Amino acid sequence: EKIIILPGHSADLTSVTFQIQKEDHTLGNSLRYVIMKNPEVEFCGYSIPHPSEAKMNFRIQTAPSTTAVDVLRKGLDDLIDLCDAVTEKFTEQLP
Amino acid sequence: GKAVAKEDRTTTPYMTKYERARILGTRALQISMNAPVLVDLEGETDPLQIAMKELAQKKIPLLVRRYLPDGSYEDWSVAELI
Amino acid sequence: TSGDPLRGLIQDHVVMGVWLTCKDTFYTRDEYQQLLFQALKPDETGMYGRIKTLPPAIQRPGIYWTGKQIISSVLLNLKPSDRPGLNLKSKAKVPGKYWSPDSEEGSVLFDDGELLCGILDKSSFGASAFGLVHSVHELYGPDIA
Amino acid sequence: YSYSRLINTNKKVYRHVRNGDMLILNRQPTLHKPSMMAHKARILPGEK
Amino acid sequence: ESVLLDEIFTVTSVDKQKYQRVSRITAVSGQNDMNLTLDINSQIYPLEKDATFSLQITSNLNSPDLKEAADYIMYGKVYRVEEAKDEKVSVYVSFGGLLMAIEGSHRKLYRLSLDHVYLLLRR
Repeated sequence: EKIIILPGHSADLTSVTFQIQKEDHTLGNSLRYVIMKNPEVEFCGYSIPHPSEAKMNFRIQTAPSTTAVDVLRKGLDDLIDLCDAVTEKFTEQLP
Repeated sequence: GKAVAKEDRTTTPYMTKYERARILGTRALQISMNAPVLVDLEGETDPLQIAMKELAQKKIPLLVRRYLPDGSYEDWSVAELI
Repeated sequence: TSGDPLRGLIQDHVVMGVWLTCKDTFYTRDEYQQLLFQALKPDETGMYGRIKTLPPAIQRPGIYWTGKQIISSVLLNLKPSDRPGLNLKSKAKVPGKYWSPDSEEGSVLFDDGELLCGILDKSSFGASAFGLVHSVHELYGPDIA
Repeated sequence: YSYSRLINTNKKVYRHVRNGDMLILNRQPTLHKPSMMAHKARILPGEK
Repeated sequence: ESVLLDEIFTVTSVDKQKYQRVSRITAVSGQNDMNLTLDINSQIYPLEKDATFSLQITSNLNSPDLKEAADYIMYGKVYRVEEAKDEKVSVYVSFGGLLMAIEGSHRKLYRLSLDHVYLLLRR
């Protein structure tokens, strides 16, 4: 189970708490820094319940305009786009 | 000995700090041993906290006896205590 | 033995609490959100749905929160559903003259559950009476303390 | 025998401890009552 | 319009003690019957001595006054108001640590309350 909805989710699916499995800040901090770049996010903060396990409780609260799943979707996509831009540029640098 | 009449009861009308503890203890015990619950569950699984939900509404049987050192004793329904 | 509380925070917590609480602090939206969530972690505790924050103390030329706003925020997050916010004034451990001659910090003062002035220290939170946490214990029930 | 209260008993499952369990903590020597208290259980993975 | 201050002020002193960040300043002005001492972010909104001011404290920050005016905006609750020695009042507004103390003659300063502030500073 990669990413799961925790039972603290809002009825409106506006405040859901993604629990990413087998992961740490390596993806977390990048994810949040990307997400905070979304105007439709009212809240974005990650933590770790305990390092011994590899679980990262994630948090998304947003305006009632759009729910959290689409938010996380687009945030991931934008991050991937960042990866591609970085890769393209660097690769172009050397021959 | 004697049972103190309900009319004249000098024991504190307050649920003592110890009385809540023992009461919830046995109510958990009953409920865990397949006793009828007088409060709707909310998906609750721990047989014990269920008794918390029961006390929070004071919908609970099992009156208590307060023994005076003389030899008398009061019989306080849980609904009657504060 | 006496009413003095003994459980509470220790060297590292009192230290960085002193540092952060000092009015010279500032936070962008990123830091404020990350820190507030980091302290809350409600899921591991449960019982809570969504996180509420406060407006930034300053807005222009840029939004910035202060640590004192942060303490107020967390204090708000645990405010019992219907229990009036906390109002209190009590001396800090660090004497006021350390910050400045006639320094205003001196003693923590804050009403309705919002940190107004003064910096927290061992006397505010920790094995100390009539700090912040002791009044918490008295008012919002022990479990919230 | 003819002592039928056993019809009302249940099967008792001995179960492990979990995240809601109350287990006593203590320390020797235990002078005053806050030297022995009750704690909630949370099971951590990894460490021993 | 729920404006509670409009007086123009001029800086009298700045410090800048133990803090690289926000510095207290006293900019008492008017006809010396309006004495102002607060803290200001001397890194993002720097100020110097004898700097002219445009200070206003509204109740709700809902106006184009926001966009046009108020080059520097704070927020906080006023926790203390007193009248001492005279029919002259002194107000202590916290802005989450960042304090402010103003002394006015019970007027130009009479509408004040014990609510938040939304301080507005334009040079």
